[PDB]
Amino acid sequence: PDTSRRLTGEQKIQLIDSMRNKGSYEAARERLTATARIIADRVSAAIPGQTWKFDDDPNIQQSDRNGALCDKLTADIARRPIANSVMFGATFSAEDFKIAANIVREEAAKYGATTESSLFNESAKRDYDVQGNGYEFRLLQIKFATLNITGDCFLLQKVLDLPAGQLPP
Amino acid sequence: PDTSRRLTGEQKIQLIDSMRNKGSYEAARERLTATARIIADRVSAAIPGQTWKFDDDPNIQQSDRNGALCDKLTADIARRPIANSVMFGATFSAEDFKIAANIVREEAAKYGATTESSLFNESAKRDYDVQGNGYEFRLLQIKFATLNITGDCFLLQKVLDLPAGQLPP
Repeated sequence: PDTSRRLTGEQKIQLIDSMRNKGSYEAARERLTATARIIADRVSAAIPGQTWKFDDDPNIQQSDRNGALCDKLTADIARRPIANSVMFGATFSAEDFKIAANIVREEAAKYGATTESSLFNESAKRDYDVQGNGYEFRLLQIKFATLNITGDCFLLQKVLDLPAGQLPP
Repeated sequence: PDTSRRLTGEQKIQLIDSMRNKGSYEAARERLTATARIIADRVSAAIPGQTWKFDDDPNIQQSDRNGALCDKLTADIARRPIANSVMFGATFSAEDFKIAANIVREEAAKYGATTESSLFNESAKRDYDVQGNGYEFRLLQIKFATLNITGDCFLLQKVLDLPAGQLPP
């Protein structure tokens, strides 16, 4: 290997070690699911007759459980948590949607997610997405309304159990 | 960007900065060409009637001048120097080849290149290659004999002139 290859190898280890302080993907997924509950509860309490549940579909559950890929680490090392998907009982009107979106905004900001967008906002479809700090919170309604959250990248607890300064096998 | 992407971006800068201490590709290429001269001179002095020159072909000269790619950095940032190619006047017998190869070995070791190999060694073709520490020294003879040397990866002087801790544009 030349020097650039040797150093990049050292840097794989350093990258992992620098992420140890963040805690595990497993803890993050738990906490993000709690945050989804908080948002859904506040949304339901702000909006007359709105209800919610965690999606009970067994393959949605497995998919959320598995998480999403990190940008620069493989799935055996680190993953981005996906909070258990939230399904709302009723669709939102335009006014109620703005209320719910404000609640999502308030909670997302606590995670450093403050960059806002909407692919559309009408009877046909309503979308509110806010990202930042590697998090993404999305309230999307086409035929029915959902809340989803994906977190930043976290090392799996099995990597955290590896001594620091070592390449994971 | 997620955390892995943010950190990998930081690490590009760190990689470059950690290579500053090595000096420039331009200096390394000069020094490696001097080493090729040293080897060629010692070879010619050990072997009766052997002569050498730097290859005078203008496109060989340009190719050597341009160098080789580093493993993990682009050619606008760092390159591996290639010493001006050496062409020997006469071909080597088997005995003279072992003598010349021993001289290459002695000089290569000063650069940390000590891992030896030969793709063949006969009237038809004689090859002696020694590598290590990102260097490669090769004495190859098919129809005529050459000496080539490629060095480890070095930052271009233009990158060394950039203040440390900054991404090259």
